[PDB]
Amino acid sequence: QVRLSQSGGQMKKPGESMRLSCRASGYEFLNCPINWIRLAPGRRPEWMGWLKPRGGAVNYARKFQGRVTMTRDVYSDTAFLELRSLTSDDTAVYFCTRGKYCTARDYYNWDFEHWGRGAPVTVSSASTKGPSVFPLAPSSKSTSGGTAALGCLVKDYFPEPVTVSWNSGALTSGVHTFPAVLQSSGLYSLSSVVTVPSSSLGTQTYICNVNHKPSNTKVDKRVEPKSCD
Amino acid sequence: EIVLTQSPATLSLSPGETAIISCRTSQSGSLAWYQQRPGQAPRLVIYSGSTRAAGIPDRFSGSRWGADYNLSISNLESGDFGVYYCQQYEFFGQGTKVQVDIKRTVAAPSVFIFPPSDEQLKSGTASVVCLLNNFYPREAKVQWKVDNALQSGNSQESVTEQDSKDSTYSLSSTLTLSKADYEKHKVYACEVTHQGLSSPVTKSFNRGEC
Ligand SMILES: *[C@@H]1O[C@H](CO)[C@@H](O)[C@H](O)[C@H]1NC(C)=O
Repeated sequence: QVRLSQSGGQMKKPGESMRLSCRASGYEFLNCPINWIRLAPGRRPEWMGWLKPRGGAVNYARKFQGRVTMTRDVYSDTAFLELRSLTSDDTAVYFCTRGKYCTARDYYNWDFEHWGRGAPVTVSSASTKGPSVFPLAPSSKSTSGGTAALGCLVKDYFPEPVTVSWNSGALTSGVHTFPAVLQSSGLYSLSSVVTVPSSSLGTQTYICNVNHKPSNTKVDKRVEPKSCD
Repeated sequence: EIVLTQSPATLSLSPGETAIISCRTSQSGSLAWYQQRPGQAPRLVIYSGSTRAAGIPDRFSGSRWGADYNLSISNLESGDFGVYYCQQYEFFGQGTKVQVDIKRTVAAPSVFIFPPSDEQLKSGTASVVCLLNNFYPREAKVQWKVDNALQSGNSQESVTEQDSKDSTYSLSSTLTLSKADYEKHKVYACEVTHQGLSSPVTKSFNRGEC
């Protein structure tokens, strides 16, 4: 069983450098070149280059020449990718790959049978930040005759992700938690909403549960109808 | 260099249907296809135009007519959805997102509008939120109006995955203003256009009303 094992995802600021590692098993490391390929969501995949574990010969794509360095450690069957002077355009999932045909005698590099699970790298000038949670209270402007709507606005946090639940998971029906959006500020914002019988507003109590592990912050905001005298 | 151009950009189908996607390449070569399941690593599906990789079912087949390659996936299964990329040598297509859309009868959005919270207002910013709940199909247009003035460049919008059970979508749009500008106006309106609506629908509120 041929396999490629990758190091985890990283968070960088612009200007910094990163090292990713790819470790092989199930075959003789020295026989095949190893490739690095980045996939930015919604953009064309970019082959960055290959490295030959035997010899350390290297070949980089023209756009990365001067800023990237590939190396291996034959003691551990590990290949390394280092990228310098990072910018937001370097945000992507970084994969290592290996060709399909590989024996002790020959190989062929370009049919990528074997991929690592990928290392997600985000380059942003933002620093990790716990969100602010705001009530999206129900009213007459959210009561459609018999069924109402309420929610929570989870604003200005970084990085992804946050988890949101209602009544500690008790409430799940009619709940829509939306995909976060990225703001000019470089910070994320998302909303979670749930529709319920306007009849219940009076009795039933609704609480949204927001957890943002990266900043180790956990908030429970109660969402109720605004009191009008 | 080799240029690879895939089409379409997006393909929306229901399981059981067959997906057909194309790659045009700028020179003769060995062309492969890769599938990326959401949040997963790409996997090799077909190489040299029409040869299936190990463990790939015959539902996948590739054909070629000169510079033009088609990848067809018959009898779509949940695990076949994702984005597909063609590749020659060092180069890749921009990808085709093959995603599930299940048909249902048209369902108009339910529109709710939410004013900024008092909590948020204590702090310089005001977010107005408009919810379009449980509609189909996915195509919907949201426009913000302040004192009847059409807004633009100051909203962001997000849509959920099609519901598993009722096959509806939901959309959330946020209009963000400084607290100061917010207090310069009275009427905040969300206007919604959708196939289920005989005509645009507006939800409005007036600043400072309970
Ligand atoms: C290749 O796929 C395209 C995309 O749908 C399709 O229109 C065209 O008919 C296919 N080519 C052939 C020869 O069937």
